[PDB]
Amino acid sequence: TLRAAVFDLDGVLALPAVFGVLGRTEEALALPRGLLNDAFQKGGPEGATTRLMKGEITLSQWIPLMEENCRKCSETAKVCLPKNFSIKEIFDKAISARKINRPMLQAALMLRKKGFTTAILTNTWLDDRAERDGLAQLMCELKMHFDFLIESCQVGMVKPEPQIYKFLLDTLKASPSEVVFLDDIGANLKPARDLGMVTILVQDTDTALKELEKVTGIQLLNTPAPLPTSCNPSDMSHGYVTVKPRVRLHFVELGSGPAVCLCHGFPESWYSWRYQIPALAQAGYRVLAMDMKGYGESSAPPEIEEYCMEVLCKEMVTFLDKLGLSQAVFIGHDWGGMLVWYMALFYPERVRAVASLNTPFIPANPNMSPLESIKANPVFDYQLYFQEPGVAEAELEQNLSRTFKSLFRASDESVLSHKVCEAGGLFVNSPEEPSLSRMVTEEEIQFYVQQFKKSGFRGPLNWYRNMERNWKWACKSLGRKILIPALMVTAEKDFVLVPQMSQHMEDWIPHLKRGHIEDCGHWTQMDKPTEVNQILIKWLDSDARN
Ligand SMILES: CC1(C)[C@@H](O[C@H]2O[C@H](CO)[C@@H](O)[C@H](O)[C@@H]2O)CC[C@]2(C)[C@H]3C(=O)C=C4[C@H]5C[C@@](C)(CNC(=O)NCC6CCOCC6)CC[C@]5(C)CC[C@@]4(C)[C@]3(C)CC[C@@H]12
Ligand SMILES: [Mg+2]
Repeated sequence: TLRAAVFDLDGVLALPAVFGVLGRTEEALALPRGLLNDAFQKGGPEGATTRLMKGEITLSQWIPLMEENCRKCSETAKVCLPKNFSIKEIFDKAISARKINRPMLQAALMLRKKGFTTAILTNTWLDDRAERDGLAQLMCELKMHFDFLIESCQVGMVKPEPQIYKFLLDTLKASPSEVVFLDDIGANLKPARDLGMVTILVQDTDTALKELEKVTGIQLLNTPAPLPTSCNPSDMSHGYVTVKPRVRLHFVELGSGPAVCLCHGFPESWYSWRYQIPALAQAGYRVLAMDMKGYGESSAPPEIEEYCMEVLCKEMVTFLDKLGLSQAVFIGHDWGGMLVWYMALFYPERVRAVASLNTPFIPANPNMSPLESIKANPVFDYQLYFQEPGVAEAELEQNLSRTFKSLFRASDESVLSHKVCEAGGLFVNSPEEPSLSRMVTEEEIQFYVQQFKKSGFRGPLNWYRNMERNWKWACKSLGRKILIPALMVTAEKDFVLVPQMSQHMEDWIPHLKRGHIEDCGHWTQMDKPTEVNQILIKWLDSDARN
């Protein structure tokens, strides 16, 4: 019968209960028990805290009014107050001490995944403190995981007045019988019970989740760790920068702080960072996920020379210039990783830090040319198959769904065959209708299909068709070293970019930091998104934030 779940903020989704600081303060100050509690609610409906919770006055207006109530309550009890006694100090400490109750949030997220309409209903205030930013970030991180956020000070009503419960029901578009409400204050549950809604008194989280488990018939406690938050493309800010007369770069932007530019590889998208973008922004960074030249909404000129590393790096610099960014952290994967290494070698002043996933830094060989080596090692036969313009394009564009369902697979799910050139292509003995890998949903696959409908594989494959050009350019840097903060991350089950091709990188990057991910294939971002986020946020906070 249940179809919606409503969660209180203080003491339910956030701990410790800021309301509970009043008790701990009395004890720590040797004050009469409940003295600070009575000052908080002195007056009831006609009181200052109700005017605060209703939006009639701001928090900074209310602070001097609570102090007066504290002095009038200490008078009737015949007790003096301390000297440094400061309501602002106490509430500042309490608000910043309050953190998200992760197991409770997980239960709500899980209920939303199974089709529940979730919402937050809380008695809160208009925060105009000098430190209001702290609570703003907390509410932002919580907001995105719920369908509705009902704040008392924004609707002019407070719990337990039954009008706010009637307001929640009209917002939910549900009857009381199909709604469960959780709160840490029993008074706030009676009106709800009176309307007939399922109610849960939240004292300890595990017991409440056990009750919620029973009424919903859905496992919420001890459930597996969920994947990090992903992106909905239509919920993102989309940015467009013309770096050149007929070349425009498209990117997705999220968060504030130092700029972090994410560069995907072949044949991918900004969407390949869907599991990193929210996490990195949440960690205190301004994330710019890019559609690399030739991909998605970025321009895809047909000329091969438009995709040599020198031109791509130049354009990334112009991208920073047009955006007003003097520096950015560059994080790349696969071909994007190759791009960021040479960004650090040719434009160090514009690179705050550089990190690569899977892609090692191998200095060019001034003797042998890349075309000689790709033939001297038949393992790179597919790169020879990619050379002839139009050939690989036809195979990859023939059935886009089949293409990405065949490529985006874990290391235990390989469905592709062998030498590619003299076989006929990449999909010669390959399923025409491959099964769905466990790393991706059918919807995520269809997003890639729709992106690559715009320009096809000409631009992306052109990245492979400047071997000699890039080699001559790279040889100009053979005397340099990378001395800015750098991070290399290797994946064990990556068979195209094996972790041993990175073993000599310290020769050219002495202070290079490393990270390793076990049981991880080539598509690192979606294979092990949780581990990637930890390795990157740890390195950013230690080497990029300064
Ligand atoms: C021969 C094997 C099987 C492999 O051989 C090992 O395979 C097993 C390992 O356990 C053992 O059984 C075996 O004995 C041996 O050890 C070597 C790699 C391999 C030959 C492999 C490859 O190289 C590339 C790709 C893929 C490459 C990507 C993901 C694009 N990314 C890159 O271009 N990145 C390198 C550049 C980035 C940085 O800038 C410069 C370099 C696009 C899709 C696809 C073409 C899709 C097809 C594959 C998976 C491809 C052709 C499939 C075939 C396979
Ligand atoms: Mg509460």
